[PDB]
Amino acid sequence: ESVNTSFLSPSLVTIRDFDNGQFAVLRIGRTGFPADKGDIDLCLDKMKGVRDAQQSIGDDTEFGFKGPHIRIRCVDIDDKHTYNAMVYVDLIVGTGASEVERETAEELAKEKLRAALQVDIADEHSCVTQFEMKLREELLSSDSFHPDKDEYYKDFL
Amino acid sequence: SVNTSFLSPSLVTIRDFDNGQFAVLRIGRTGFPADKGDIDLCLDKMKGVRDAQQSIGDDTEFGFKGPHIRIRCVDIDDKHTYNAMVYVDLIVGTGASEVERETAEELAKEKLRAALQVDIADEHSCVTQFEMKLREELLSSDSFHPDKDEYYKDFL
Amino acid sequence: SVNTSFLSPSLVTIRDFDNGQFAVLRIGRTGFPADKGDIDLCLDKMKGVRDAQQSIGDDTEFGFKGPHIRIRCVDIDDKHTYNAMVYVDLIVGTGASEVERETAEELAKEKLRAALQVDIADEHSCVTQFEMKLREELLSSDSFHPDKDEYYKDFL
Repeated sequence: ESVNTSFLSPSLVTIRDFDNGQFAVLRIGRTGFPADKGDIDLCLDKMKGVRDAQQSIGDDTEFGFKGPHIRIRCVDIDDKHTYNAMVYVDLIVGTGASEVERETAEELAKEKLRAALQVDIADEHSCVTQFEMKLREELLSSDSFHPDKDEYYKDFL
Repeated sequence: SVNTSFLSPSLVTIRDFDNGQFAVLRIGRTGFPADKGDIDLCLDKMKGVRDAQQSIGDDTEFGFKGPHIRIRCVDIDDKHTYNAMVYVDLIVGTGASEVERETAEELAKEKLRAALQVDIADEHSCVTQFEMKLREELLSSDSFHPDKDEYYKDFL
Repeated sequence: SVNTSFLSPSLVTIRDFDNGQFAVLRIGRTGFPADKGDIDLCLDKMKGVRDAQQSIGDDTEFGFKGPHIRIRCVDIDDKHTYNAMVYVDLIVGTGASEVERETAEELAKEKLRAALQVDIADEHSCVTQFEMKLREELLSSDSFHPDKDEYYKDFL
């Protein structure tokens, strides 16, 4: 199966997309209500928005890719009064990036994400989306590096 | 329609999307790994609980005054024989007299005994009992859902 | 026939119903997310273990006196090259002589070296090692199961 979904509890779901090489945590944080098919589909759409934002910034498949990487971590849904989501993403730049190259990657990425995630508007799920972007630096050529290392999800599990 | 996950050999989460239910399957006494039969059993007890519910009243209709009968956990004892303890919540609105509460419990207990086939060997040769926890909630609140995660704390 | 769940990106439970097995897959050294190849690798090591089991004796035979060889965990190291550590349990009848244990232990170790392709690159280009834990249980006790949940505590 291309996507493997698991309930750790009614309101905490792991979603591993093999085909696209992504991993996200789904949380129904505010209400603690059980995740439904709609919530998971919403999460899949935001996972797609992030990999599409990544594709706009540069192809992360090419060998020697110099970054940045934009990676989804968690979609936290607030379904108490209205339908809202907070998407947590990591921006990963190379340890060898200069002050300006970082400020540049950060602004470009935020622009792409505001568009792809439909920030501050209601989307095709009638969900209004916001995001938070954590910044990381890593030696991108290191054998120790993977854009979705398990460590990067500790906040959410 | 149904998503099943093994948190450990003996602890399984079962999310039924179609019927909007969630149950924890636990093989409590022995700690033996859950097999397809145990999952089938859990699914059939989930069906029994929602059947009991519909017998008390449709929980789909807006305005539904309650009460809610919700499955939480199916604990299987497969040591010598095949037994199951089904943990359910009976959820009553906070605006309900004590006469109404006990009256709703009794009506609940009676529907569960029939639907879960309590004290008899069922289609899976399983002998079933249940334990029912009483909760009161403002059914109309935006912060209420019959299967809120907090209701599962004791089984996860 | 197989149920796979991600507890985290690098920790997967795998329940094989048809062959009655359970294993924890972890990408220990790197913490990298498990991919389809890693899971397929785990399934191959699970198969190696049950083939080793059939070598030592049909565990599906009634009154099966033992021993049991059971997979617990496959820990993948994919940092520089592709390697796997397979954690297994050897379970002997609690009433066996020192020499009968010794014989069981060396026969399982040999069948496993072969079945898990120890020290050589396998069909997934992975180089495997294993680690064996010794157990004894009353194999006829109703409280006994080769894959009891207690046996995976080190890994979950």
